[PDB]
Amino acid sequence: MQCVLAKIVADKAIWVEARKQQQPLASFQNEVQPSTRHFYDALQGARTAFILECKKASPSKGVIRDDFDPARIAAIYKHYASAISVLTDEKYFQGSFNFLPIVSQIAPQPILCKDFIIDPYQIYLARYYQADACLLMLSVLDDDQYRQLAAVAHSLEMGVLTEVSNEEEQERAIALGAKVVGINNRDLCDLSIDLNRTRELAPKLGHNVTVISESGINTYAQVRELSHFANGFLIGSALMAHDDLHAAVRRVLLGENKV
Ligand SMILES: O=C(O)c1ccccc1NC[C@@H](O)[C@H](O)[C@H](O)COP(=O)(O)O
Repeated sequence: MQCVLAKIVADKAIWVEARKQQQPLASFQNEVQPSTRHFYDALQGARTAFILECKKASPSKGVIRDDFDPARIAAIYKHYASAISVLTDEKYFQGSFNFLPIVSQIAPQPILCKDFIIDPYQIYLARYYQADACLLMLSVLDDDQYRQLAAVAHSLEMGVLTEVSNEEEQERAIALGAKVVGINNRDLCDLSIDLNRTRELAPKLGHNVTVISESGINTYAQVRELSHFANGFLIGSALMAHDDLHAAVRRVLLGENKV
């Protein structure tokens, strides 16, 4: 039919309205204080940085965590994460803006709102729920849109994870002087995965640009090999797909449990 990300944005627009009508910016605007946490800093260092994600379901795998509970998840993700990602999209990943606060309190790491942001309202909306940073996608926006949204987040003391999926987007994120570039291994059109994208698009990125490899990381071996190309990883399913969540972090992130 058509790209999956395409369908998603359609619904994201129809979603903000059904909520902009309900909870307009004015009904909370000048009441959202900047973020008292630093996303950008949290990902700095020579040590592999981890962005653990709380996700319940996805277009690619359906329902992942049959028994979701953003409370118990952050209770574990907090002992290891550099940052914690939270899908705030209900229709596709069964996420919810309320999960953000639920975590920002149980976990001290900067919270990242993982959603398809196409409206400044959304940024204002997440900051309201304690979202310490947001995700802007160069495959869903264009320079002007990005600058706009980029400026907005940088107003509320919020970090910006810039997602690139190809060389053109990479070159763009560079021209835009993006500070944290997330390279997505998943082709959001057909939902196919290729970890070489990380290998391909990171070498050029130069310093003062933290590279985060996102999606498809299933094993520790992959973490270890790809740590040669990226500064960090954003891992969702490899963790959410297991009941014993702590044992999962040991296997996948620490190459523990002796495999
Ligand atoms: O994961 C999906 O199936 C999907 C589908 C369409 C659009 C975006 C998608 N992923 C959202 C994205 O934020 C992913 O959750 C993270 O990059 C982590 O993925 P994971 O480690 O779970 O493979």
